[PDB]
Amino acid sequence: TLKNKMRITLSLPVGALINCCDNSGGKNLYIIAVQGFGSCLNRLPAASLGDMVLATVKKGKPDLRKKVLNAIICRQSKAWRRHEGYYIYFEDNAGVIVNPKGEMKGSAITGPVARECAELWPKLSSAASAIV
Amino acid sequence: VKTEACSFSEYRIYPGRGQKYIARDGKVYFYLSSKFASLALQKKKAAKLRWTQTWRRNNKKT
Amino acid sequence: SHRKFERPRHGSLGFLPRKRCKRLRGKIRSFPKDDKEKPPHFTAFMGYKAGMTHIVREVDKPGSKLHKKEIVEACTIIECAPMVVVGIVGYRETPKGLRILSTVWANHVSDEFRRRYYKNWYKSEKKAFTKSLNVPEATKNCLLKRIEKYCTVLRAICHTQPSKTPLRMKKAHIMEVQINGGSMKEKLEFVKEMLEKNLPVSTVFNPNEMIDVISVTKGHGTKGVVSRYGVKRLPRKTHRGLRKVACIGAWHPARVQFQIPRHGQKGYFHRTERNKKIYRIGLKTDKNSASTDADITEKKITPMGGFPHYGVVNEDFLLLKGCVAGTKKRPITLRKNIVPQVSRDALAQVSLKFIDTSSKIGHGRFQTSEEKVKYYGPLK
RNA sequence: UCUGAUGGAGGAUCGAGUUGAUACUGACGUGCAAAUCGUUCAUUUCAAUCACGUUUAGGGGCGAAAGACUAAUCGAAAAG
RNA sequence: AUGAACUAGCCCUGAAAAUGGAUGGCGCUAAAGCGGA
RNA sequence: GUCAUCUAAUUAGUGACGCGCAUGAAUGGAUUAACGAGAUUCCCACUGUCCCUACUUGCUAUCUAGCGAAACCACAGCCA
RNA sequence: CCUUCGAUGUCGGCUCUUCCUAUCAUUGGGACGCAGAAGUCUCAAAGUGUCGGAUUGUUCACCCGCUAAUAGGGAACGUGAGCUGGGUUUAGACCGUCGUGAGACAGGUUAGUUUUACCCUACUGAUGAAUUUUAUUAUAUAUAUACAUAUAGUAUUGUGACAGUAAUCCAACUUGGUACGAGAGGAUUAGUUGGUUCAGACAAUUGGUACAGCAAUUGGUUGACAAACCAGUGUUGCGAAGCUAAGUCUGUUGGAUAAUGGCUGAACGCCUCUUAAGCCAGAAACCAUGCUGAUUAAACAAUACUAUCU
RNA sequence: UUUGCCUCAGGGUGCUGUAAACAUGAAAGUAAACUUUACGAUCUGUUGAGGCUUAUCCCUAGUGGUAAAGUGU
Repeated sequence: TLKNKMRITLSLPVGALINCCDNSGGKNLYIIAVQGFGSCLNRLPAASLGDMVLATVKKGKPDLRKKVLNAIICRQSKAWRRHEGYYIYFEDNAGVIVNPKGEMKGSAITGPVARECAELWPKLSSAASAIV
Repeated sequence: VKTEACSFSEYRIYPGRGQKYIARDGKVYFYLSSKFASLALQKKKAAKLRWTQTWRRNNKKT
Repeated sequence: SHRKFERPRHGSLGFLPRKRCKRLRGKIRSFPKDDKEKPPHFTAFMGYKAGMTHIVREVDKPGSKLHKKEIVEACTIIECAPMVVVGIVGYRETPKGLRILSTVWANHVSDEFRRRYYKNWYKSEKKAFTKSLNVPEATKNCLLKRIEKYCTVLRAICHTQPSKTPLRMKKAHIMEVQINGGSMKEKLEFVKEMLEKNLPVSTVFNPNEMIDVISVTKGHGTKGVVSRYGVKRLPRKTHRGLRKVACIGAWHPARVQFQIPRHGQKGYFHRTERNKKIYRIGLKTDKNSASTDADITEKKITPMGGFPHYGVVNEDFLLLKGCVAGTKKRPITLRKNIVPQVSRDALAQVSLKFIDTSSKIGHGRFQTSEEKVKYYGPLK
């Protein structure tokens, strides 16, 4: 319950296909909109690590497909600066399917999870096995 | 001052200088400069680059 | 008819016209408001942009995601050799504005100061300020008494010493620094005392103080509207090029409005930027000016290899958080805040743990040449 | 019937050249040019391409047909 | 010198549009406005 | 048009339905492998098409020496 | 059918600016069928902002979604020597209906050349003289003078009339599971930490860029090595410096008010915010402050030195 | 415009990545003589070498130079 996210370099605009990195059944997430995005004329809404987005799954369980659902970004392949002084990037883009309230639909995270996302979403960090 | 060590080379990285990379397995690699980052990303072994500390150590030169 | 989609205008009309600045030196438009309760003090200074580095400091912001962690911040180095006070200007208020009553000069001025009055100093016989400096002490006191009696704004003329810097320029930059403080009598006494000696940065500014910076931006010649105002590029199919504004006005009024962005000069603009925090006032005397309590090494601010395009900082300097308008070697006017700030950022006591001195040319890995030679060992 | 070779058919295929001209609705559009330039594209054993010679002449010719072409002139040429 | 109801002069509300703006302008209130003489 | 499907979202596409303003049989009907610089929809790949622009090369532009037109022109050229 | 048929380029979109208010949100208020929350009606207010997409040439429309809000309009239906050319609206062609036919069709479909600025002005930036019938918010040892004063060149420091102007909105947490409420729920305001959009800069770091440079290498060529060269930048890595955003920094407080709520207080013995006189508090509005220019004032001051000069 | 500046050089700082030459040096193997001699991509040592580094990098009273003196008042 603290949303002082601190600015992370925007990656993953609308239309990005990322991995699901959870056991919910989905295999990929098609970013559809970014929560909290305001109004700029030709600006594509874009998301960062701690961001909740709206997405549809294109590969995965039919029960999950063809629907609008919420996801939280966990891994971002674009380098971002954390204030310690260096730049960090994963090798893939990945987010987990969550309830609009922010609670996971699956039970476990496959790969590492960004610390910035982990401290924004507490019950997500518990499911995370490795927080980097 | 506390310094980290580069993963490709063995050079000391002072604060505010380098970059980090996380692979699929989740372990972190520490890269001082864009040159080292590029070499590691094209997956060139530091042992076969003549100027690297790994090469100097391997040819008993340090 | 109305726009289909509304978006804010490109650029700010408050920085018009986007023409070249009249001068290279940053000019104070207005000094901080005078507070009679405070003791007399200087309100401004001039230095030169040497370069940029980065520092590590421990954050003390409770409730922040940073807090007890150590963060890296970019900082600007301004070489500030001591200024020389050489003059006194009295100003009195009239319905037409501020009027100069008189300016009195010190008994001696340097050739560096005199060079500013000459376009060709080398071939002239340097006769400026040669016989007006022998004015009688009685006349000096008369002028000072009249200034005390009739003036309400006091300014001291002071000049830089470019010979103490790596600048090719030899003529000194001279400016007026307004004296803010007690009565007219106290202001006059305060300036009269240091009518001829050096004015270091430390007497004007304290560490961890917010100041404003006045300078001239980096010049870029004439630039297109896309770069100068940030308008959107036209599509690739556009017949006569895409790097322009499509519609420069409606049919009526049958003119082009001044609010329409056009091609023209970009950069070399006068700018006054507020709230730059002084992280450290590094003295010329001490050899550990770039050292911290967490570093305890012996090193000065100048990075190994020198400051790119500037040189070596051999004098007093101050480390400003963030960036400052202008190129290297650009004269930079530091002004006291117009009203003192009481925000937590302004009052924060900065505790910096590390100041970077690696080479700013390329990607330097060492902080000192001694460390470099130690790491590499003997060579050919 | 099946298998391997041989053989070398076809208004067969790709593709330079030739012959054209799909797109950029690119350049140019006071052009190099009263139709060009660049890239792209179509076409190459056939109803193929080219040259010279020869025939068909204006309410006529000629037309794998667009009212197309018939000397920058065509829903009736040009000259008087 | 009290309470009402009407009546009609001037004033006010009703009275919102796009370039900046027009009793022609300035301005004018012991009119330089309105109705007279 | 209605129903399915395609999408998060479908005046598009496809598959169906048919009292069809005004379908229909050499005015040829229905269907078709192969072919097409033909029209259309979707998917994978791809990418500066875009988010959102930046840097850069040649040739111009620019200044100079030389050379040197034209269109347009009642008179002209600040506004409410 | 008043002006244009010796031609005012006829839809939409894109781009860009400005304007209006009949205000969608944001500011401050009044009313409620107003407990709180949410909302509805309404006042002053145009300072700030009003979005990403699927289908359609579309305007319009309709959904998906974000948002704080996704308000309505004008500017020759703003904007084609700004673009585009999908539609409409030449010539080719197809279908259906109509016509004997040539052909017709606000019926459908496909393909169909978008010309010129070097002129004036405007605007954007860039040089730049000349300015006496001109100017003066003084100049002179508690004292006169406009019946006066000022030549000019260079150069610096300044004054600042006037013109422009800039910041905006949101979230989470604390107050607080508090006030309120039977419970269900559940604030305002202040504070803290962040963020959106915008603006102005900047390159320590990260990334981008390469006809600095170094290295590798294909074809060819110099007898070989070496050194090279050609392939309109041969092609590949890395790539300082410089530019650069996707990176970094910064982005005030005073006066006077509007709405409204009030004070004292008659008119009108009482009452009354005044719909008299006299007062107060008060908004993202206004004016300053701050910022930009100031050959926008054909503006001006002080200073320094000087010109056969006075 | 003579404690300046330009120049080259030295040094610093970086970029690239180990130059040319030589080696009873190595090298998958091969052929040719009465144990050695020839060919050999490539590799190793000398060699973090060599090259480049302001043209808008930094330092140096290091080298050489710093030119006619024209126009207006």
